[PDB]
Amino acid sequence: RKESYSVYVYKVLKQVHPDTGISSKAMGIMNSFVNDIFERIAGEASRLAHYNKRSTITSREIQTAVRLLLPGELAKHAVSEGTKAVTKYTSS
Amino acid sequence: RKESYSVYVYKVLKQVHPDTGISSKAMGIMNSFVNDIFERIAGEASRLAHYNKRSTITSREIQTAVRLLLPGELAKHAVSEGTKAVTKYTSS
Amino acid sequence: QHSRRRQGWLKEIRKLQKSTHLLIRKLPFSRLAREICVKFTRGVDFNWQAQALLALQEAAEAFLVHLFEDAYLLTLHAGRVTLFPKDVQLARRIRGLEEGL
Amino acid sequence: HQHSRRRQGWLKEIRKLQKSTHLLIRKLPFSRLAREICVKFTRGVDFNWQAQALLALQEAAEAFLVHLFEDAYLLTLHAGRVTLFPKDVQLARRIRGLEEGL
Amino acid sequence: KGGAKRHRKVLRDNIQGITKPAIRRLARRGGVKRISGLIYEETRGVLKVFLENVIRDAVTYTEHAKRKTVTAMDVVYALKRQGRTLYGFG
Amino acid sequence: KGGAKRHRKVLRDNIQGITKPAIRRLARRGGVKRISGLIYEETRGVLKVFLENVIRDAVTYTEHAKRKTVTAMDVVYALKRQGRTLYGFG
Amino acid sequence: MDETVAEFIKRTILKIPMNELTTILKAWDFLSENQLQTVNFRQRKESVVQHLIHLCEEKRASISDAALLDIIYMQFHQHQKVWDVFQMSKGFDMKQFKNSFKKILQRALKNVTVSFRETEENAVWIRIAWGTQYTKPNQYKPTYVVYYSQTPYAFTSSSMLRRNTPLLGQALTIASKHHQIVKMDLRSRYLDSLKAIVFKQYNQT
Amino acid sequence: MDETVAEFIKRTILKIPMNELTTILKAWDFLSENQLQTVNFRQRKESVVQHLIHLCEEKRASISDAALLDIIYMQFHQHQKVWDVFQMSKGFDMKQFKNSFKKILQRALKNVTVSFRETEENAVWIRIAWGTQYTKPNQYKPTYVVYYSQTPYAFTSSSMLRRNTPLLGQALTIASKHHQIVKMDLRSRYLDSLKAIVFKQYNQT
Amino acid sequence: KSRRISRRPSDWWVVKSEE
Amino acid sequence: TKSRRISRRPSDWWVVKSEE
Amino acid sequence: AKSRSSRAGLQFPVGRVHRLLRKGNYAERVGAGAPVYLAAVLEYLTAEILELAGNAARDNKKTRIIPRHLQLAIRNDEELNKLLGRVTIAQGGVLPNIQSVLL
Amino acid sequence: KAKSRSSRAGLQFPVGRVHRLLRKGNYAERVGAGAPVYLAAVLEYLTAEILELAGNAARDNKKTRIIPRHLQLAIRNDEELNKLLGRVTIAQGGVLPNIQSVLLP
DNA sequence: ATCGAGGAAGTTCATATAAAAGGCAAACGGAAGCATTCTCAGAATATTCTTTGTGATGATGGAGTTTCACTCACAGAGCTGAACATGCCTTTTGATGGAGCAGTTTCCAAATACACTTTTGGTAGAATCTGCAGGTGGATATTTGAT
DNA sequence: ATCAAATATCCACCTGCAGATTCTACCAAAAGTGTATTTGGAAACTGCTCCATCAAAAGGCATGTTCAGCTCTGTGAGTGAAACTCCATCATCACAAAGAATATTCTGAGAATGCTTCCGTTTGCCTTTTATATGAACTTCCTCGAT
Repeated sequence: RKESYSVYVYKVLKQVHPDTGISSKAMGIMNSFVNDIFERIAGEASRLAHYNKRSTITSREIQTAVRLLLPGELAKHAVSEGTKAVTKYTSS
Repeated sequence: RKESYSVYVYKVLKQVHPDTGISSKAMGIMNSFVNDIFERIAGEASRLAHYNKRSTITSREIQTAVRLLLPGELAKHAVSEGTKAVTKYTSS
Repeated sequence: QHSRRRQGWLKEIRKLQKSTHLLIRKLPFSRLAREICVKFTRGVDFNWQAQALLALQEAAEAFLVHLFEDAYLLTLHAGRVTLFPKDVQLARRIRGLEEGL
Repeated sequence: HQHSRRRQGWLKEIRKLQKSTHLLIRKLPFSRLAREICVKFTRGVDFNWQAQALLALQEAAEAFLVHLFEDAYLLTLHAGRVTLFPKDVQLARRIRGLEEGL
Repeated sequence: KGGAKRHRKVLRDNIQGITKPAIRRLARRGGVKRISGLIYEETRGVLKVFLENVIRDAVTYTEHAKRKTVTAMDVVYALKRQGRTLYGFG
Repeated sequence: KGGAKRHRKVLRDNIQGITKPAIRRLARRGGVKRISGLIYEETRGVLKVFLENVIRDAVTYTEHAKRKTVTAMDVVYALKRQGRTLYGFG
Repeated sequence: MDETVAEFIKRTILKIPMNELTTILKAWDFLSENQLQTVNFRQRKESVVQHLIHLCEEKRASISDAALLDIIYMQFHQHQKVWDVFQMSKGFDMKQFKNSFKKILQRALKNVTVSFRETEENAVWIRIAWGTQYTKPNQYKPTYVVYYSQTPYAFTSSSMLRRNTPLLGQALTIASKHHQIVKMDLRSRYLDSLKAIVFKQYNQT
Repeated sequence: MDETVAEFIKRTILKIPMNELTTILKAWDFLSENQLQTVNFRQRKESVVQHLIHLCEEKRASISDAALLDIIYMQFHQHQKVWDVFQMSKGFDMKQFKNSFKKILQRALKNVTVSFRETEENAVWIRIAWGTQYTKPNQYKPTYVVYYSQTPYAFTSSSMLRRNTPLLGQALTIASKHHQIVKMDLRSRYLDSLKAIVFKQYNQT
Repeated sequence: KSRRISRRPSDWWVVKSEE
Repeated sequence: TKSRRISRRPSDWWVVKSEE
Repeated sequence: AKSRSSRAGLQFPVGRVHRLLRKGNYAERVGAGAPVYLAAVLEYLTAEILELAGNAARDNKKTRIIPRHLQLAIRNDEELNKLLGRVTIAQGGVLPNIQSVLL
Repeated sequence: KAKSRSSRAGLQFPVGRVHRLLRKGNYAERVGAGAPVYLAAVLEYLTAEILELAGNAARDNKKTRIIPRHLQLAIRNDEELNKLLGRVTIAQGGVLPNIQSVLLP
């Protein structure tokens, strides 16, 4: 009864390349990728919620875990297309 | 009004060198040292509680959290001396 | 004649960088790992999962490649073209111990 | 007159500087450098730095550069030379890699 | 490094306060016998890129818990997360 | 090195199975134009000390959760703990 | 368009209290009030203040108009700063005085600090954000002078930037129709408390 | 003295259940019950086995006596292992057989993993664990051969080391007083179930 | 699905100021 | 009391030779 | 009545992150605005290297991504090399890189 | 009457304090009762390991107050305390006296 | 050996910063007692998966010898880093200084755990159905070299 | 000055291993619905600690010029790795019955949480009170160079 992200990778791939497959060992990577960006982010937003001695991981503390972790130009778009998905979730 | 370990280090100094003092900026290292062997050890004895999906950090899960961290022949004495001070925690 | 030996390294370096094998054979290497595991709490010959020895040879050989790819830059530095043990050891001295001991 | 060799030589200055532990870059020019890079990463809001923070960089920015010049000088003793070129500081940042300076 | 002054002449600049004999006294501690004359442009190129990978982490830790005062507890955290634990102040 | 063998003559060793033309073909992938002859006694020593820092950590994880079988997720953990995150098996 | 002027306006709107937010913005006279129908005035701040800059980053982005927003905030919280009073000697919407705003530091930048406030009783609120001939100006330590065209008394704000305090007594004095400035010990907190020591001692001489 | 036999003795004792832990230790006949009174046999197992070996490694550290425990563990878990029956043909303490425990394989081991037990119904208890010329004997796959001095039938454990299956039968045939050894399909799970197929078919011929 | 500017490994370690 | 672990010096890590 | 993921315009699961972000013990209390924003980032990264592996698969004239097409899609990109700095890819191979001083 | 934990164990480090810190940390949801008497026994050993070695750097430098430099000469001159403090710089640290043979004579 | 004449280490110091000593009090926290909730060690059991062997079979590693490409020691010509010595500009100390900004404080409220119950979607898992890629050749077509 | 000829790309059928689409059902999970918990936003208020000037005071950097220690290229002497072919021995594939050992499901007793009442160890604040490490100076003596 083990679960994974492998349905969700294979739904994104049909959205940016409508005709390309992905082999079952490359899906074995994209699990152990997104089981690791998720652990670096929410394992370090847990640390800002202790330095400021708060108690709730809000959406604000995932923002300054992304602005530390992802370098370069990959941060200014992850924080861009991140908050676009929050100003949709609230106003609904 | 914060606390630290600057008392407890000092008694260890008077037990191995019965004459030597220790200056006040060289206590600030021995505090921020022992706030860093701690937060590595019990930052990682948290994780064998998660990989075996148990829930109690026993004394047994500090033992392999030592054997991963302290390298060399340093750990063979530390694991010898933790369990020495666990046998005479019970038999008291 | 002994003047037409095919130029048989630059076909090789162009060959191996195009492919993705495991470059060391299994039963030589798998008898190496099962020896080192005996040196830690002797006696108990731990059984190994068969996918673990593929998981420790994709991580040895992708380190030794990036040691030879990285120590060779000192052989090009000193004017040589050949490697030497005075070149691999200076890769490990600069990498600044957590990478090599 | 009594001309020695090169303040003969350098070797007094090495064994005098490895002896001690004080800071080597002057505090006020370094305090102007840290307050200028801090105005770029902030979108203009000029930050007050604590007086204890501008010791907390300079104790690292020395003890990283001092380590880089040791760790590069093993290459100029490798190349047959003695003199340290930029071709070696450019190479010590490429052999640790992504963890000795991006 | 954006500046909007238009006069075609400036100061040292601002980084040229890490002088010639200061970069020497760094390297002389390291056991460098003898320097080129080109390190003095190189080392300021490194020290500019060392701070930008510390101040960009210090000025976010500050800006998160909403402040204007970059303390010493940020710059210890900006070096701890980075990979260089500093045992002086934290 | 735990051994109590004593006959003053034996087989190769056990490490003398990582052949010469493999350690060639590692290095040829690396870009090495031309190898020395002493690298073969070298890389058998660098490879041996690579495994005493993965097998020594993966046999602690397995001796903890009381088993005898060093699974695939252990060597992934003893490499993620070491600093070399592996993406095949996790 | 612009991105780095948003950091000035976001930081200022967060200083504006909850209880007087649309009291400012009617005087600020920039955002379309048909979209103020959509502007929430109820929920939490860090979501609300993103919604206003979203309406500033559609119409126009000028920092020269952004300094006027920091003026209206300082007009209504005059217990914040410590207040100072000068007087000039030896010598209306001030359109002759916009051309003669400040006749100095043209080689620094062309127009650096300039911000006006157009009010009756000569209540101009001249904002000066100082800066040298190399630096973009200090937009967060301003200098407010409330000087009148008829009475020679001014209400000068406190600015911790020194080296410009006589430089403002020279540049702004030639800018208006005077020649000499004096410095008094009228360093007060309130403006109306300064009314009983300046306007009492000048309009009833 | 000895250190590396600890993981032989610490791992072995842990396999004994809590129902008969102290029954083995009184049957092993190595420790004085003056010391057994000290140990609290009520608490958690994993802390108990430290105090036992902390007595056992400080009384006598003994590999030749360490194997004798693991005979006794297989004495009370007879039902688990598959027991095979052999037979020799063409041929009292057997004290010559103790000295001639190993008339085989001289360049690796003088004695393999030497084990004996004085048990009635002619019962010797032999534990063999194999090891080649540079490989020390593998202490976690034994071989239990229970041969009786009168009946030619031997009760031999199914041992998962292959490549030793005729190596042991003939070297046991030479050192004992026989010449021919045969092998049967009497490879069962229980010993008393093998009594009805061997001792019924030999003592009542 | 827009883009950033993905260049190259885009050489470093020889770095100079923009002069 | 306060016993000891063999504290040597740096040991020049980074050269590999078969133990002899 | 509605998946939360459809309300956000995402594809990664909102709640599965949220159930992991609670049962992981990262903090005692978890915001409701968070796992929208964490499942929105994690989309963007796995839509980023798969775009780059998508181009790298047509250039190798194949139509199915094998793991070698990720190793080339990271290492031939600047900002993803730094993110996946100390990370090896099983069946990865290396870049085609020759020393340029051979002949 | 059989008093406090640290004396009951024969330690010097506060066993009461660590059991609080294991609970405020959210390391796991339950913390066993033998755990901080093992964790504070380890930290006391390591602090009695540096100061035994950092006493000598005051002693061989003929001083009686351990400065930071007397720790730096004890961390970097031990094989295992090096590799444990692999990342760690020390403020007011100095460096070792490295003498390169090719620079010397 | 001739020699002055530097440099270098030593105790000849006493001062002022930086420390051990002292007691509180009090805000804090850890210990004790006792009754109650719950993880998980022990144990017996179903069965996925690693060992160990046989045997082909052939793929490749081992062993030896040659000939050239490359490493090493030197030497001599041009340059370039260090010393040095003379002056000023820029660091640093210290004080007053507002004072901005942070730390601490007291509220109530929108946002949060929580529990139960409806369903959906994802979803994971098995079995079935198409399909890309490895593959060998049908080698025609090919460019580097030897006719 | 043109065949020789492995090399590369192509084309093509074709076996097959490995994705892709079905589908159930169902289990597990998430989602709407209320209802009670509680944090953290927000404002208010006092305070520590920061920027910013003036300013001696001098210490340390800078600019120029001279000279020896240095890197750079080239040459020949000579060693040491790629190449090759030749043959066997070690690694690989498959099946193998086989079974040690991992895994999943019960059960209850120790061990850990929670609460109150409790005593003492630990932080701070002066404040006193001792001291070790410091510069400057004393004076002997080692050691280094011009002869």
